[PDB]
Amino acid sequence: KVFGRCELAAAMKRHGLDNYRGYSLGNWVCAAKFESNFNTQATNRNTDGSTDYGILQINSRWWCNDGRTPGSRNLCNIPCSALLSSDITASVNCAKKIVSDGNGMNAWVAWRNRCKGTDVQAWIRGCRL
Amino acid sequence: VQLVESGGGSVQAGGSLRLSCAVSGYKDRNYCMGWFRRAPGKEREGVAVIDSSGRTAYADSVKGRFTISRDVALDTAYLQMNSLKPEDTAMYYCAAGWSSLGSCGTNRNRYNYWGQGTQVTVSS
Repeated sequence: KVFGRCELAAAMKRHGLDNYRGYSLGNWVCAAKFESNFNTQATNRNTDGSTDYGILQINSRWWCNDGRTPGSRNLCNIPCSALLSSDITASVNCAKKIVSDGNGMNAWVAWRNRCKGTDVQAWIRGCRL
Repeated sequence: VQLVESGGGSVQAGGSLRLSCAVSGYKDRNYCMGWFRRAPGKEREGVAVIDSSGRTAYADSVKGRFTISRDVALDTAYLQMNSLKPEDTAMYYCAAGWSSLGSCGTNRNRYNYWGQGTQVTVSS
């Protein structure tokens, strides 16, 4: 599923991400834009042998088990396939676990390089929320 | 940062082509290099990337057929495309981007320097 910008903003707000760990809703929508282009099925392979999955590109070395990544920790305790659903619940629940640590949203590299420090509220403007 | 690309063109299915990409402007070799392609009517897809350690990652659609290599000290990368298929037809773009503790991936948004690209057309 490819979410529309405001559609995703509404879903993320409903999933309790607005101000989660102090990160405004715009941060999360901007993250999804640059991590997955709002595509719930997005998957990207990394040269370190891991693979990123879903709307928020959660990593197979630390967060989910895909059975093909050496050094797997599966901290969210889920199969990486769970992160590829049209339903963002699993991705949100795992993202909440990830962001709760001190590094916060810096875990998301595309967010770090494209969203962090920018006018992220722009990502939710024009949306009925 | 500047990118110079070469190679590409027309070829019959089952054949091969080699693309090259030379980068200039970086202060060190701590960056990512990769190829992204845009098939007609589709969005750009990352197909092969390589880090400063020579490690690689590929899109499932090209694994085994495409091989990316990089002469790190020369800031140059190559894409050896063997056993081409019609579905491989597209504008191919070399791109350079931010590495993350030496790792590189196929997400186009993490690449901030792009070039003119090169057309690759595979006839059946």
